[PDB]
Amino acid sequence: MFNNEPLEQIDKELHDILADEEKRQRETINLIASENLTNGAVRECLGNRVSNKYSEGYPKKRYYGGNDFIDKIEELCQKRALEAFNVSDEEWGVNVQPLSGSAANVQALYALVGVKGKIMGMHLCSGGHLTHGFFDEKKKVSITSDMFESKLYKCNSQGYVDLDAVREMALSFKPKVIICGYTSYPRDIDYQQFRQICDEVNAYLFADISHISSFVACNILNNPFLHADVVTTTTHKILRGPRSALIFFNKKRNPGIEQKINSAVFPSFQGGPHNNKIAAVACQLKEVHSPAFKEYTQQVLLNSKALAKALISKQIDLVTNGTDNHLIVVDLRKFSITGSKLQETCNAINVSLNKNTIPSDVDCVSPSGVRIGTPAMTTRGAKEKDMEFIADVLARAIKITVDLQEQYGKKLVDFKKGLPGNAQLQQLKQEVVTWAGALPFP
Amino acid sequence: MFNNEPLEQIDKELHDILADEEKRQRETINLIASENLTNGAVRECLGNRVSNKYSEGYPKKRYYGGNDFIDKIEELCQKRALEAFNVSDEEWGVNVQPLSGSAANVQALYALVGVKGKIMGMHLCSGGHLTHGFFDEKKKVSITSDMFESKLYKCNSQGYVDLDAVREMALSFKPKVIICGYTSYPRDIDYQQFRQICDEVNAYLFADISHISSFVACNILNNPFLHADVVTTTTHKILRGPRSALIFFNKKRNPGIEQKINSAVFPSFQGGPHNNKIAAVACQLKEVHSPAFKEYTQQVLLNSKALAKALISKQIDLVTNGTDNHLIVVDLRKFSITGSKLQETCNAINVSLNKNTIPSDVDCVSPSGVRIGTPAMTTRGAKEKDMEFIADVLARAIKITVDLQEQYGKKLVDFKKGLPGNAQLQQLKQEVVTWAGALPFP
Ligand SMILES: *Cc1c(COP(=O)(O)O)cnc(C)c1O
Ligand SMILES: *Cc1c(COP(=O)(O)O)cnc(C)c1O
Repeated sequence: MFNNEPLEQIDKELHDILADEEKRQRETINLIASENLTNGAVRECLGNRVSNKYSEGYPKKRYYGGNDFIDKIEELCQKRALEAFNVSDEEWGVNVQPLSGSAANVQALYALVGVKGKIMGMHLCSGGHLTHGFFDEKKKVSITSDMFESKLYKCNSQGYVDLDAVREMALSFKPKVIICGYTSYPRDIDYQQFRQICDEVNAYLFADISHISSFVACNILNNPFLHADVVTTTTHKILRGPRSALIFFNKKRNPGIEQKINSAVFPSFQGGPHNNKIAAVACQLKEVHSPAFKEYTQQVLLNSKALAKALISKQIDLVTNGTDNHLIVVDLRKFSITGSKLQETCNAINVSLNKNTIPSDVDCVSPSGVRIGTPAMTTRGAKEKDMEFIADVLARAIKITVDLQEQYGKKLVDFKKGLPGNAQLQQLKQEVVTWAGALPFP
Repeated sequence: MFNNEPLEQIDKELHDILADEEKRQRETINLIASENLTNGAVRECLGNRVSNKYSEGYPKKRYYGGNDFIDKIEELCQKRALEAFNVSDEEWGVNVQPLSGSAANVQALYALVGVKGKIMGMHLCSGGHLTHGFFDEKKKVSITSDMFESKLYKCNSQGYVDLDAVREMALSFKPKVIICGYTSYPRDIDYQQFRQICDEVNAYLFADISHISSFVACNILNNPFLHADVVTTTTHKILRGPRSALIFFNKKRNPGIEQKINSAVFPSFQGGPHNNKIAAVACQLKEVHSPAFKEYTQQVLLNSKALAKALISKQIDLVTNGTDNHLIVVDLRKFSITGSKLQETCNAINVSLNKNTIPSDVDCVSPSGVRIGTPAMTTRGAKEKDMEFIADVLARAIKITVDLQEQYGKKLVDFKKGLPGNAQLQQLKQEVVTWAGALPFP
């Protein structure tokens, strides 16, 4: 007693929009540093019947029965998680149930400090995440500043973490948790010098490596697992998994932490795990451990290096003047345009990127930069030689943005009206669509 | 630069477990009242490439661009949502982003009351959900008792919501939110009477209709939308959608509540939405509003009535001596066995049900009942005539549990040793598998 008709039949209208979205994805140069494209296998798992099953609790300790094949899956996922990140059963545990990077952070932070607890994180405009305790002056924008009492540190004017300001603010504030690892940081992190600050004040060290997880896994960047009490990471983004998250916790450094994290996730916050998510994570953490994935991660970094260099060779400025990772923040002050306007121009040419603050920005409104990243295009098979074209496309986009701003004004509302119809944009778009359209697409 | 090989090939190990789980689901009489089986179309959406896309924010008001087709999906889903539950655009709003029923309740409650806010809900052992403010004498088990100040009401010894106890507790405690709608309540709810209690205290009325959502949509049970300020429902369970949740809010009764709910979800709690979830919710809500779905919901109620009746006809006691909905709680005291034990016996015979407390249980350990429901089996095509067999199977399961208990003792560990290699159970299991196995299976 159900309708078994395929999606095309059963809901034509939704099948059409979904087909368009796929075409868009396929025909776009995607530079969103936090996006990627999952393979077909991951998507078979996300659509598996395993999500019919309710599984509140943990393996061997479920509320309900019938959970034997489910337990093997969660078990496999924890196994594959701890090894991908080169840690041992006996030092580190992992929770694979958090539904999102934001959930994992909220849960992990609750487990460590509880309500009213004190936390330190990097400011949003400076490149920290919302769930790192973000607030405005007026109101607590993130639960992490309301459930918790949070203070925010900034980066210096060169766009580097001001470790000395981290110490100044910590000693005065005495947080129980200091969060590092960011949303928009083009340089690797000094986890050791964070480990020293926490130790100095008896704080937990929290590394959110969501943006760079693959570099940590692949031994290409610094290892927070030698210094952190807790590491969180999304499974999507550069890891190229489904939409989910992982909480790692150092048993050796804090016995009794395993209980605090496992019970914070459920029953404090979540209900039943989403087992399709867990299956898909398992499926990608296998891939993550294969040496072809290390190749891919290396290709990501090469492309990023090549992208930065090509942009510099076209006299475009980058925050910190380069990158150690997959992402580049462009400083646009030189051209008297906002990242705000450039996003609009690139949207108009099937190029995906987003506005981003730069150190000199006092507010988060009308920011002076854009963030770009190479994980998605690398997945699509672009190599170092392809970065010049992307850089070329971006420079042309910056130039057209300058031309349209002089013709239509600095007012963002007014700027947009210039975009539609523009022959330069249409030609550049078609250039993009023609190159993007035919690239490998999972 | 990715692996395109199918799941069977790319990860044989996971594929075999998943295949086993599909066979378990198929060969089980599944009476878990909160479970169902999604159709293929819902599962094409869960594995759609739409989940590649980051969509922080709401339609027309996203952080990033490239979001036109995503915006059309979220808008469709909210539209199909508001009509399914027969409410007008102009009186009711919905948020389709919450990832789980539990997140919806945490997010919805935070929007209404804020940290330290006062809430009232039904106790867990009485059938209220964890996210209704559950705590123990020792621990704040759910975030909803720690983040908020919560008080828990109970049902009377007949298993009915004790409205007089609700008013009492509400006047003494003055909450800002009173939650009703439950996890394990076999009867319909008097929302008008809750609405009156909330008015005398100026509290919000919160209806979590996750278990009975389809009865509300199809106009078979009472309509909470006539009285409630806020209604939450999972999209899974009886609604038979994917794993996700909805928050409905009454604009007409509460000005400026729309932004309170929309902002608590994001950016207070969640990050990007999971667009595959929103897609799938849209696809099922289309179904919900179709006349075939009302038929199904009617078959669910018919089946429950027949199962209740056939259980009574075999001298088995039911809490409230029947049901108005999809679920029955069996009282086992008459047989001197625990729900705990019966769950084990039914596990051993491919029958899924769960232990449940009854009013006379003061412990939530070693409870005296079991909860059963008809949504999953109705989906699989069982009709009223088939409930006899299921009642017959449960009666026989109770008897074997009786026999095994006095042969092995009343201690849980001792009891379980009797299950393996018991000829009666293997025979009964065989009968179950044979009947379940050939039933229609999405
Ligand atoms: C993207 C991100 C998150 C949140 O991930 P979601 O799954 O989108 O909630 C958390 N922390 C960091 C550093 C991130 O980059
Ligand atoms: C099952 C349930 C929930 C939570 O649903 P999840 O998706 O498992 O978080 C919330 N409220 C009620 C009444 C429920 O039955």
